[PDB]
Amino acid sequence: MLSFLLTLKRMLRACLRAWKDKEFQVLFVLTILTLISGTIFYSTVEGLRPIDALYFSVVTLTTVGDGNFSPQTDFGKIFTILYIFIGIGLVFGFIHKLAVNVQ
Amino acid sequence: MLSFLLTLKRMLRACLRAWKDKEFQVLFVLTILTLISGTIFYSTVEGLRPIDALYFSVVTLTTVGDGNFSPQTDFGKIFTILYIFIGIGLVFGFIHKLAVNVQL
Amino acid sequence: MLSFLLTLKRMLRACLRAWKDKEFQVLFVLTILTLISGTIFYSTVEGLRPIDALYFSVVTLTTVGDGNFSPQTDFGKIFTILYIFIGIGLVFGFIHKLAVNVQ
Amino acid sequence: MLSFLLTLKRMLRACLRAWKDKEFQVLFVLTILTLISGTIFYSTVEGLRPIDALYFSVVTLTTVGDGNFSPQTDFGKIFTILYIFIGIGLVFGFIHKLAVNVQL
Ligand SMILES: [Ca+2]
Ligand code: NA
Ligand code: NA
Ligand code: NA
Ligand code: NA
Repeated sequence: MLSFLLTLKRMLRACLRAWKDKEFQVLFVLTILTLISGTIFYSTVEGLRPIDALYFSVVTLTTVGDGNFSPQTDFGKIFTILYIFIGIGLVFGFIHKLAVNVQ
Repeated sequence: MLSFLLTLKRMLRACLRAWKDKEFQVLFVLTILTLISGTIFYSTVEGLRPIDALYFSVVTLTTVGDGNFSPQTDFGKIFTILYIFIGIGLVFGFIHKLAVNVQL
Repeated sequence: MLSFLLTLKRMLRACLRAWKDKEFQVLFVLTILTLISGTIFYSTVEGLRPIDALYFSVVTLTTVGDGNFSPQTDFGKIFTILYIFIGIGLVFGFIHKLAVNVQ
Repeated sequence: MLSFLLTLKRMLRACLRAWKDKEFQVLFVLTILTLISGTIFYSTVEGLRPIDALYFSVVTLTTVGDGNFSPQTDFGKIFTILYIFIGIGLVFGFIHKLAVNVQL
């Protein structure tokens, strides 16, 4: 259906118009930076391969969770605690953003 | 008790009434496609029985998560990372939608 | 601080004013009903004690997840799939509700 | 690049500016209290080392979840059920707040 494509394209255009908003770019860079930091930390402190440090960082920051790995060191546990709250602060940031864009 | 039933039906209607919004429909289709790709990827790449691939696909895309399975290959891990962001993208889409539908 | 208590009490009052809203009561009954159904299903089909069937139902419907139990039967997996989407439909229901209450 | 920094600071300000809302403060305090009770309960009832009880408390209240630990006692299971709903109650509170702060 042509209607379907046109509607999708419009939506895709509206989505791309967000990656041009400064506040969104910030939130975006911040989560990327957060993901990098997590990758480094877990790779360093918990001794995970970079790929598994990124996976755990992603899965943790998004609340998906990992069914097998749990931080083994106390420093890792403390970091994960703060990491999770950064993630929540980030999502509220995006939520609030989407909220204001409805005004 | 009657009020409950009447409210339920009124709300239920509004829900099905939302299944009429073209943008909602696309979000929905996108989710199904996402779920199918996921099922295909995990069955193929991770060798999970089809039903187990849809399950992992569903619990992962919804952030529920699976307490026993985690992708075993680097290809799976990378795919899952992106898969998850697709899901978050889809949820914000629905939320943005619900937000717009509240304001007009 | 008296200010703190008064603010909390006001918030608590506003929260209780929700349990009087018909649409909220519905959403509330529905999730309770959903939790009951899950408890029954998992207790029956997956052979979990009622307490563990409720736990898994709660943890699943809220996206928290269980780090040890995963449905063992195909019927359980299919049910959990639909169960999760009911849960998401429920949360959007509450979200939409809170959204309209901001108007 | 300068715009980025200027936007970051403007946003950062608004965040700290929100740490001034009495209702936000209460939500925050409630969360900490919730996290402390949780830490106490799981250390006491489930016998988890304190730091492990705060961790489980945090990942559970945020729906992230723990892939290795699950409460072993019926008392823990029941408490966790309620703990989770408290967390959902708190999140809707914050969301309701963010919603009101957007409209005025
Ligand atoms: Ca596990
Ligand atoms: Na969530
Ligand atoms: Na999990
Ligand atoms: Na989870
Ligand atoms: Na989650």
